[PDB]
Amino acid sequence: LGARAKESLDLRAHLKQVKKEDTEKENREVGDWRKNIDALSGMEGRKKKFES
Amino acid sequence: DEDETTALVCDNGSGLVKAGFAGDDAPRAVFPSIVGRPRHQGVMVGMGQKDSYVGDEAQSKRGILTLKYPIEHGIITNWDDMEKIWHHTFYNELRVAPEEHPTLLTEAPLNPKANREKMTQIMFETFNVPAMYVAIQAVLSLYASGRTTGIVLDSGDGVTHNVPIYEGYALPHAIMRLDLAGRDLTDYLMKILTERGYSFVTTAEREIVRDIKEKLCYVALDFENEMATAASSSSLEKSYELPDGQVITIGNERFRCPETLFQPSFIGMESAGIHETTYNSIMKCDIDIRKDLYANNVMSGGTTMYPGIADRMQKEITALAPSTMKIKIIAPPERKYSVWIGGSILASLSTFQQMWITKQEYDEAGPSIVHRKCF
Ligand SMILES: Nc1ncnc2c1ncn2[C@@H]1O[C@H](COP(=O)(O)OP(=O)(O)O)[C@@H](O)[C@H]1O
Ligand SMILES: [Mg+2]
Repeated sequence: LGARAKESLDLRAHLKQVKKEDTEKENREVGDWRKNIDALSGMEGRKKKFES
Repeated sequence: DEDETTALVCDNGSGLVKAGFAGDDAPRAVFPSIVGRPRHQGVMVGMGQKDSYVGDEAQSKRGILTLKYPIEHGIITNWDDMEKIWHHTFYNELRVAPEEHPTLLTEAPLNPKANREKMTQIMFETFNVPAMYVAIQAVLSLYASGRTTGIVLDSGDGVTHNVPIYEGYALPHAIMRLDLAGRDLTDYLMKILTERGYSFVTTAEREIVRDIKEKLCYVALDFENEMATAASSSSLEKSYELPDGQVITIGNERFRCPETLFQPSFIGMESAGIHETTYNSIMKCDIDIRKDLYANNVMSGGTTMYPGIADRMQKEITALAPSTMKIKIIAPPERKYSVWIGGSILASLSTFQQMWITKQEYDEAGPSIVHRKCF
């Protein structure tokens, strides 16, 4: 019985570990980066173009 | 005339004609759309004795001319009148010949297609413009604002138009024209001044009272409460010095005149105030972008020089629409020239000459070509 249980759980843990490997490789470089809008106060009012 | 063959930019706005050259910041020749004719016949000699009087000449000669409007709410009376005023503008005011410069024109929103076909045909036959383009003033005001999203309230002197445009695309299904404009304002003010003791019918007093509207008029924050406090209102009551020298005093009327556009039931319109017309216009289109329309509303026209439209606008829309998102109006100073500025903007880029309406296209397909060449 212990052998049956070990074989089943070992196969399960082998698939579990192969699944972990992908997460181990990278974990953050999949998300995009920050580019929020803020500041810009110092820019001038009479734009060099007429969309002012 | 500039050495370069740059295009003509002419805004024939319903109430004002503003013409000039492409690449310029402001139109050079700007005049109201009134036209004066001799009130009587000719017996004298030595001077004058000229039929058509246009521009500042007619403004100085208002008293001896019957003052007539060649256009009212878009409707065209006599093409000869436009012929003469365009001659005057091009040669006596702009000092330019239309032979060597294509013309970009702006037309009142939803102008008749038959009107466009006749005006273009008489234009091409009478004049020798090399190329043509005509556009709606709505997108011109949009260009002046330089933001592709918003609802344009064009308040001319004959019609007020509400037109929604999202991300630079027209929404004719949600565009409406209201017959309230400067004419109505002057009329209503005329009847109230009649009830104040001063009863005039002629056009000189029409211009005087529109000047009064330009100078002294309010937009009431709360209407009946402000007449209630305007009962006496020695400080709030305001006076004007008419050119003859008499002092004419007006109180609540200052904010009881523009209110009529907001409250049409005063002189009997089924349509509610123009804020309701912007509201319905907004809901006609998909729900989601409506918030952006709320936050991106633009107003354009010579009337916009008056105070009070912005505060009234936002407060009533917030009353009608949920007050989660903040509504803010944008209106650059001297925006009545803005349309013409947008015309210059159209001539700025080098793609504009890809769709000039040349003489030979009109000669081939008649006026009908514009049906396929503009839209
Ligand atoms: N400087 C000004 N201040 C206030 N009102 C003005 C001024 N100039 C023109 N108007 C008003 O604008 C009206 C003309 O509107 P207009 O600008 O011709 O409309 P559109 O934008 O459709 O061409 C006139 O009836 C006049 O009462
Ligand atoms: Mg207008």
